[PDB]
Amino acid sequence: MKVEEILEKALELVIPDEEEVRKGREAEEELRRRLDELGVEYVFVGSYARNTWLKGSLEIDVFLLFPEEFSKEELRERGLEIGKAVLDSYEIRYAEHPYVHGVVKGVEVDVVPCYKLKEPKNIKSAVDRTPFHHKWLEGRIKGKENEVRLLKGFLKANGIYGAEYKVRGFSGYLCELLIVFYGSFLETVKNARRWTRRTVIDVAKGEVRKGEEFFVVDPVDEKRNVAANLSLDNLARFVHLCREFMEAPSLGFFKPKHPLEIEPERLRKIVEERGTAVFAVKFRKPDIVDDNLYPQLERASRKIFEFLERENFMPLRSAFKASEEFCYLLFECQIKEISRVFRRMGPQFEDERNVKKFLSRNRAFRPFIENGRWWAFEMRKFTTPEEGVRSYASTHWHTLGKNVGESIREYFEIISGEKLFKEPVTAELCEMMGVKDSNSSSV
RNA sequence: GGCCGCGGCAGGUUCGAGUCCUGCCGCGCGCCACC
Ligand SMILES: Nc1ncnc2c1ncn2[C@@H]1O[C@H](COP(=O)(O)CP(=O)(O)OP(=O)(O)O)[C@@H](O)[C@H]1O
Ligand SMILES: [Mg+2]
Repeated sequence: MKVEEILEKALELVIPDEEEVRKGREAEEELRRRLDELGVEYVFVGSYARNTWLKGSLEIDVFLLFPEEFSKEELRERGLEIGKAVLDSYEIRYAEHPYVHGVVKGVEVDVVPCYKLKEPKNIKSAVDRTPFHHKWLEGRIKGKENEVRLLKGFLKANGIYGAEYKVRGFSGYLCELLIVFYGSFLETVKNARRWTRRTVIDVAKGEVRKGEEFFVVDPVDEKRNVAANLSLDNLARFVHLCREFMEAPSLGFFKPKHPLEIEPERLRKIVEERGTAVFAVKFRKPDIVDDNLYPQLERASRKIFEFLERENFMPLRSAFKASEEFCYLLFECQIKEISRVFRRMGPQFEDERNVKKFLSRNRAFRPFIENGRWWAFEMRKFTTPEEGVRSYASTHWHTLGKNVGESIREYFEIISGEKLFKEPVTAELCEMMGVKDSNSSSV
């Protein structure tokens, strides 16, 4: 359990076994075979072309390079055409930039179209940097392949690996750049401890400077932030892990933790013990790609959260879950119930024109003077968070994100109490409430 | 699809809204995710 003895045992988890590598090379051999027959200009990129892919996470990426003059429509129609021709079984589901996800001799293959650029300054597609990424990295990353795998494994084990909106973490390319800049996994951990939200890491200049935000400058484009989608919270979650790790190294930092089945009874006691209002918004999952869904669940969850605050229900945290058929928006509030009366502010006693208008309004109770101005008692239209959210989600469905809001329009329901705990949201609830010992890394 | 802006224009809430909530339109090949 010394710092180096643990990195040894951890390499056994992040390094692909030779049986998997062989499967990769065989699929690569057949992939090159089919591509050459089509006479298309291509290149192998990604974690496979640099031998930095994690054990069990084998995926081959193949870029097809087309002329610059090609329309975005022409890039798509030709890219997919080649893709489908090369893959055994394929599947086309993307958010913006078209590509073909499929299989070849049993390995994951992605056939991505892009523009054959010279100098990637003002890229035309979103992925035009990826070939230049590989050209820059192949010569510098050599020998350090396992140092990347330790970092990728360290992050993946703590659920902050991936730049996708489902994660808002560290892209696989960002990890490689960090190894080139620090030299080893251990040197990234040591230094990361003293990162701040202002940290700038310009790899191309071998410099660390201060800035407006966290910013890892892309060697290929000095305007591009490689860590653009890394949330501030996930940045923090990473820094915290590094301080903990150096303070007390362990193999558990590389073991993937998984949720535990919590009894609906134990959960009922925890919420009762807290005396909070725990409820969820349930609706049909819109049939869209994850990268459109999660930004919208974030928005919807926030709009309702903000609503609960200004309505004085004092919300603690928000959360959401996406099962296969349904989406859930969870909320916890300190106020299970509020009074119906509240005090609305009136005008100062001086200017009677406004006061006369104010006191003319028919109210159930008599208004009063306080510290020099008039006040009135008025009634709330709802007295619980559940009743409030029912109203907001009903009327303001449209502001909760395009697809989520339209799905909430057609149907939603507020689930509370024991009926909630029987829903696929236990894991999310335990995280939200800070429930202890609802996780394990047992194999 | 989400996000950040420069503008706006109306509508709602209110004694009172450039200031809180909402809708619509313009313009930055604006940024990010899908590799
Ligand atoms: N969000 C992002 N930011 C910067 N570059 C990205 C990126 N997503 C993809 N890329 C580029 O596309 C290449 C491969 O992308 P992916 O296959 O999706 C992850 P990877 O690099 O293969 O690591 P991984 O297989 O361990 O997940 C990367 O080398 C990178 O150059
Ligand atoms: Mg890959």
